[PDB]
Parts: sequence; C-alpha cells; structure tokens
Amino acid sequence: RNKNMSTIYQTSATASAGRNGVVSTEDKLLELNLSYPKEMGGSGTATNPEQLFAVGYAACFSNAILHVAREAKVALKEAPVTATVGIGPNGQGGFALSVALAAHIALEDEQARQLVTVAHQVCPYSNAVRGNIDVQVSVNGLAL
Amino acid sequence: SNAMRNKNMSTIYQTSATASAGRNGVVSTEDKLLELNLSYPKEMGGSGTATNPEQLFAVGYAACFSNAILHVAREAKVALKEAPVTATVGIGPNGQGGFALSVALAAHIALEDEQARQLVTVAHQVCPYSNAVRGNIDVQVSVNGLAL
Ligand SMILES: C[C@@H](CS)C(=O)N1CCC[C@@H]1C(=O)O
Repeated sequence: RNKNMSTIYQTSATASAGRNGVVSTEDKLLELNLSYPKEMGGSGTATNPEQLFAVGYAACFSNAILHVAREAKVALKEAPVTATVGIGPNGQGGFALSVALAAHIALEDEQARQLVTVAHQVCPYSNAVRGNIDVQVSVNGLAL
Repeated sequence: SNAMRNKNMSTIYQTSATASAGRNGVVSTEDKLLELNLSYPKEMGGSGTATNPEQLFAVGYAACFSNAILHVAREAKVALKEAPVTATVGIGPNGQGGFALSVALAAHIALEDEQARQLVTVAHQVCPYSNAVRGNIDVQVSVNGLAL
C-alpha cells in the first residue's frame, strides 16, 4: 500500500527559515513566502505548512476522484473538494494534524460514494496518512 | 502508523482550501492568501505548467521540518541562524492499484555528530508532517549528508 514501486514523477523544494521565510521548488515553478498565521501570533500576510497541506490534499483528492471516474468511464466535468486542516499539540511534546475532506460530485449518491471511496484508497496523500490521521471524508454532504 | 501520537488535542489553527483539479485545475484557500493553478506534470500526461500536489507537499514538508529543527535548537539554546532543508518527494504506483509518495529530507545545519543527530531526531518526532506519515512513508532523513 505504501511502497512507491517506481517513481513516475519527482520534485524537490528547499526552505531555510522554517515557517517564517521563503520556500521554493528547486525548479522554481513554485516560490512562496511563509509566515505564522495570526492564530499563532504572526502577521497572516502569507501562507503556512498547514494551508499548503490543505491545498495539496484538496488538489490530490480531487485528482484522485477524476482518476477513478476516467477509469470507470464516468464523464465528470469537475470534482470540487474542500479540505479542512487543523493543527494542535499531541500531548507527547509534538504536534498533529486533523483533516476533513468534503467532495461535491454530480452523480447519484450511491454512485458518488463508491467513486469517492475508491479515490480515498488510491490517493497518495490518503495512503501517506492512513492510520495516523482519521481523515473525515464526506460526499455531497454525507459522511462516508 | 501511530494514532496516539497524532491526536490533535486542541486546535491552535484551522484552515480550509477548495480544489477543482484536473489538467486545468485551480485551488484556493478560504481566505485567498493562496490561490494557485494546478496541472498534471509532463511526466504524468499533463502540461507541467503549474503546480501539483507533490510540489505542494515538498514545499510544506521542507518548511515544516526546517521550523521543527529551529524550534528544537531554540529550546536547547543551540544557536542556529537557519536550518536549510531540502525535501524530495516522488510519486509512483503501489502495487495494490493506488499510488504512494516517497520522501527524503536532507538537512544542512551548523551542528554535528551525536548532538545534531539528537536535535534532528527530536525535530522529526515533533514535526506534524512527520507524525502524519509515520510508518506509512519511510522518510529518508539525513543531516549534513549522513543518515539520521
Ligand atoms: C499528480 C497526481 C496528483 S497527486 C495525479 O495526477 N494523480 C492522478 C493519478 C495519481 C494521482 C492521484 O491523485 O491518484
């Protein structure tokens, strides 16, 4: 489930001032300023690793749903996904993420459900956090 | 996996983003601090002209891990001006019909030997990304070119 058996795509990024400086892909396709959010005492003038994870997870899960749709020959124009990410202490000295994913799919409900369930199985963010984060997944307003 | 080490016991910060992905996708945070175009990479049947979830994961994990190192150096009163971290992320098939990420974290800091190992080991226990992927991804962590 967890082994990447043959790398199809590889990328890299470098940061040096943690949550409060610049971060960029080594190809420079993506170059971003980061700052602490207001909730953490910062300026909120820029993004942060929690928002990045939300953006990337929403995008990965949306890609995943469209992937499965293509494979099932289901014509889906869009697969909007809202990802909500929280961060707090884990009580052992570190920090942990909590995640909710809300998918909105123009299909009959049982069908949408099946599709999104398979997508959650195949999505590499989902495989990455499986058993660590209990990702709360819903499809068209209903929890899976 | 370890569920327990991943209980968010009380939320300090919460954020939301909505993506409509694909070949011409878009994602934006609820508050628009971040609005991005998405594409599949050229390696994956796309145009590779905008970003993608692996790049976003790499930028996020690199920043998170750099911060984790500075955080532990601060607590330990070890003077670091900075903590360069390169995060390398790959995606490929898993053999069960899905996809998996592979990740390396390469730190380059002004501290060595067992002290640096101890410090970066601590940073890797506390970083939320590392706790999210523990046991699933075997994150290859190195400091100053050497295995953690
Ligand atoms: C660039 C990646 C998004 S992480 C992708 O296009 N896909 C579609 C196939 C693998 C993966 C997925 O989400 O399941």
